[PDB]
Amino acid sequence: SSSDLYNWKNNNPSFSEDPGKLTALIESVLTTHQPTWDDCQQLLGTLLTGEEKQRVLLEARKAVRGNDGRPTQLPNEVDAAFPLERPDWDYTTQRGRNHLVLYRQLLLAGMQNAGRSPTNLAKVKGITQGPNESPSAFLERLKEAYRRYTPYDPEDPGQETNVSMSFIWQSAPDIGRKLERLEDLKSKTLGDLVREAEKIFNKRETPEEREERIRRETEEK
Amino acid sequence: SSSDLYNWKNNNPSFSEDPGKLTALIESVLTTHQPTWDDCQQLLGTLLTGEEKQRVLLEARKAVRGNDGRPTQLPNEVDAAFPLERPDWDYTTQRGRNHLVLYRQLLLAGMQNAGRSPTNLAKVKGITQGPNESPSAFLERLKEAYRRYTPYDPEDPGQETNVSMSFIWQSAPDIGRKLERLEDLKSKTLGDLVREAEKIFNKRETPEEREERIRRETEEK
Amino acid sequence: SSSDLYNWKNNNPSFSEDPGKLTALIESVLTTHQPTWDDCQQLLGTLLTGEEKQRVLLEARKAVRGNDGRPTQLPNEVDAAFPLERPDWDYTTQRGRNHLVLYRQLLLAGMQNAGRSPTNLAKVKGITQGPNESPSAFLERLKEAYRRYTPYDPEDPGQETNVSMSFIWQSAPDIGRKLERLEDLKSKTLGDLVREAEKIFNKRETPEEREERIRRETEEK
Amino acid sequence: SSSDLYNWKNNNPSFSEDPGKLTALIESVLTTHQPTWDDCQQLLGTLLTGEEKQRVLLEARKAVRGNDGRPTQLPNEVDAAFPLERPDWDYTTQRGRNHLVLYRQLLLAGMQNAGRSPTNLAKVKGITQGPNESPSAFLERLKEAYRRYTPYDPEDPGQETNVSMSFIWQSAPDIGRKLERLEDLKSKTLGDLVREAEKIFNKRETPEEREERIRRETEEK
Repeated sequence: SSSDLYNWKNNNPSFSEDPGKLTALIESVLTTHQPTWDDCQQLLGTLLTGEEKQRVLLEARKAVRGNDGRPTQLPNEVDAAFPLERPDWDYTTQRGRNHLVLYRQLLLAGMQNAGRSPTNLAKVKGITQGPNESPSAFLERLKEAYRRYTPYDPEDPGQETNVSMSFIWQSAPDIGRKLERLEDLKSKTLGDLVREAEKIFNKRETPEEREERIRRETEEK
Repeated sequence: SSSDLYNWKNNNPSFSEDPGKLTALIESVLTTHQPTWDDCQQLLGTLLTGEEKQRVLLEARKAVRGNDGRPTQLPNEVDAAFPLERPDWDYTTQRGRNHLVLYRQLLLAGMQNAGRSPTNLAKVKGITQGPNESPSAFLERLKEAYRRYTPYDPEDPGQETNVSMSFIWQSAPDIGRKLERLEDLKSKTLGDLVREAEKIFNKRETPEEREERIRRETEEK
Repeated sequence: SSSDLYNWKNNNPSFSEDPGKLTALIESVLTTHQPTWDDCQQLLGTLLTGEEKQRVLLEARKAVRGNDGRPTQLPNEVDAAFPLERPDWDYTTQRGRNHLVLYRQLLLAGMQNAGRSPTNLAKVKGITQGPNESPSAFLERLKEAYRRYTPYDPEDPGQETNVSMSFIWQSAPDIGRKLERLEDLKSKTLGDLVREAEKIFNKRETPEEREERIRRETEEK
Repeated sequence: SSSDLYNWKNNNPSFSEDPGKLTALIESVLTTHQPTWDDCQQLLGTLLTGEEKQRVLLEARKAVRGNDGRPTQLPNEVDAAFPLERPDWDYTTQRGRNHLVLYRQLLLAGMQNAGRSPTNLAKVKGITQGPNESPSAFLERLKEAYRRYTPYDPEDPGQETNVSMSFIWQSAPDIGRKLERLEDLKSKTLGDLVREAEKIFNKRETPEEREERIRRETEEK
């Protein structure tokens, strides 16, 4: 029904604004509505701009795997899995159904990867600890940026040193300089670094603490 | 009607954003619409992402109880209560109806527990008293975090020392240091601690009080 | 129509968030739609959570009155007025209609009282005059909290000393200390107290007034 | 057989003395003997005193859940699940059998909760470290009291600060005073606290150590 298509469009941000929204909606519809190849063209054509759809389609074709489970750029294999022109898939046949299943899976992959927005290498670098922001709150914002703007899971054990380095570099300057000077820095987990940053953050100075220090200095000399 | 399903989706945050919203909507629908097992698959499939649904389904299976009222991980019992594949339940039979009742109850449990978001042990620690925030207002925010992000009821008598310790640790530093030094601290109720914190909060200094203190010091010397 | 029920739900906050919203909607519907007992179960079941509905139902049963106009906890009387299980009320009979009228009235009472949220004894105490807030503006916020979070009408003559005491206690500290010291304090109306607080609020000091005082002090010595 | 009933009674402590004993025996019998409602009355009537049985029965009725999986105090629902008077349950019917299953489950719940003995808030506070008792041995006794006399599992992550506070408060006075003074106390796990207490416990003084200190003081002056 065109009312469904337009409602989906109108109740969500554009793909470019926030890819997660439409991707999740389309992932759901791909299941509940079991769209054919033509139906998928209407979905994409209605919910995405020309430039977004193109990104998604190339990303979907890049997600095709050969029978050895590895990527393939062989035209015939790519075309057979994710055709750009109407295929002869017959939904009354197991053959047709299997192609439809795969097509939908690849379409989803395409959207997920096109959303990735080319490892937002700048959005992650732009997460800097605020002057009042606790180290744990800053770390959560930094992890959120990794999730949204990179393909790397900040909770993976293999990403720990990577997240740790961003955490040290992008902490407030006093904190970052002290974390950098920690003894056996290589041995510090992300949790260790947060605890060390908290010691600096919590055992610092405050306007009341500055008034107390000024009073103690005036009592001294 | 697909219009109902999509309306429910579009008028609520995602499950991940705020699990309470969709959980309450689904709890209601489970009653008013008396869904079958297939209907429940459409509900879940339409309102949740693939990753959310999975969490919910495993949480629902973890909520199954044996005839002795205790948890069970026995495949046959788990499968019989909360099947992952279409069951042969016939709604025209008391047997079918009872399974449907239980299934819906477990589905709800699954959502409630999946929402729990693994005892947000960080969200509770992140509630810190603001510099202008009264102790009672801070305590209410702290209790709200316990409710939303842990399975513990902050109003339970058995949670009092737990909430008390968070209250002391996460109060503004001047207040927390004084609460920690209270005589017979073990004997203080949560209400006592709030009253003691209020004494510090209210009998402190203000910019007008600082101007008065500076005037009194200038009158002194 | 399920569209009406779901529209009512989706266009309002939850009962817990703001009880007034749904209570007013349901009060209206109880009149325009003249619901039967089953209809009321759908209303409640759809618009309230399990925990909210329970609160409302117990509150409704607590609102039942005997023939002497007084509360009654006599099971038969409570059950007859507000049955928890489907009653045999026949809307084609004056008997059935009268029970329906009473049921709807009690349902409304239940919601009104369940909303009361147990005399939010903390929300009223949490209304504190802001540093720039006029005494009359503060008093209006304090009265709003009485209305929303207690069963007491702050405009009732019998509540005047009660509101007066909250007004004095929760005024800005300089104001509250002076109001407390007023001669013949017992004789002061709420209006008197507001006028006395205004004298303190308006005849105080300002940054321009502080600059003028500093200039006068520098001219003095 | 009355011999079984009296043997069970005579080979166990009373419910009041140690609820776990009879509860475990009855849980077993409820399974192996598949008792009817009347059989359960004989079990309870024979193994419990009048006052114990009453506690158990009210606790069992308090454990009844509605179809939404939540507690219910609706007379008809409570009565239907756990009747105080002989029900018409026919064990030759699936309907009768299901009620029997539920009844037995609720009976067990009732006993488990009646045993709880109202969160023995005093038994837990009464666990104090002995003068020769190691911190780990004391902690195990403290956890045992939580298990026996509260509904809280001392091994739950959400109970850690609660157990930690009891551990600090009820440690031997020298130990408790030092644990209270630990830097970053909020950051200490239960395991950390035990290790810190062990440092105090093991690096203290002994009668031989006192003789050595007296000899060193006599050598000094």
